Amino acid sequence: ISNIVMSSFDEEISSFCKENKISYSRYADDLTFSTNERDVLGLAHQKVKTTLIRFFGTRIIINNNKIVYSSKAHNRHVTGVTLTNNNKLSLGRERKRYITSLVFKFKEGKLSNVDINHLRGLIGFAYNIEPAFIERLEKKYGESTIKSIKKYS
DNA sequence: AGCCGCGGAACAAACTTTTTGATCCGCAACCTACTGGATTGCGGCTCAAAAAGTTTGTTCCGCAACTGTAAATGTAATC
Repeated sequence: ISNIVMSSFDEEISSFCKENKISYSRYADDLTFSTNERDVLGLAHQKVKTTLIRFFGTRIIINNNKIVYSSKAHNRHVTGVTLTNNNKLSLGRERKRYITSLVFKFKEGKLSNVDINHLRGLIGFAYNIEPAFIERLEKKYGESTIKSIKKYS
């Protein structure tokens, strides 16, 4: 129902974004606008504000507190996924090192069974965002290391 | 989505602390010796009167967490 209530808004905003070389996406309420041209996002913000108050009405409004700008100069994220300056999709250095530290500690056998499920979930999740990271772990630590958590007993 | 008591506020009559515009009264001046008229004039001191400065009793304004039959759910992450 949350999707059906916002269907014409999405179509019109996509049509507007197509003409200005702007990419559109939306997860429930996480509307992210991205572009390659410089100083065009103001027009996109004005358009989304004026179309959110015309079809769907004055019912919902733009949170004028969390409107955030970003570029390659600073950190850029789209729903948990970190976009690198080299045009790559990764989790982020902190998580990237946390997972590898945990999988390394697995080999030394100094980890309790509580966090074994933590590593199971984290390795399983590092297949839906970055399909590569586990391959890099295999390249560094080995297949024998990875194929012990995914089928842990 | 509704609106509890609490405490500032926006107003508005009363007190209350000075700004102003005369009036006065020593008080040295004349004038000549000295109360010189039958005089003025001049600067501190005081007077309510009233345009300014608080002080205090009343009236609305706003806002929070959750509501009456009602989910413990192996791991990670999204709105």
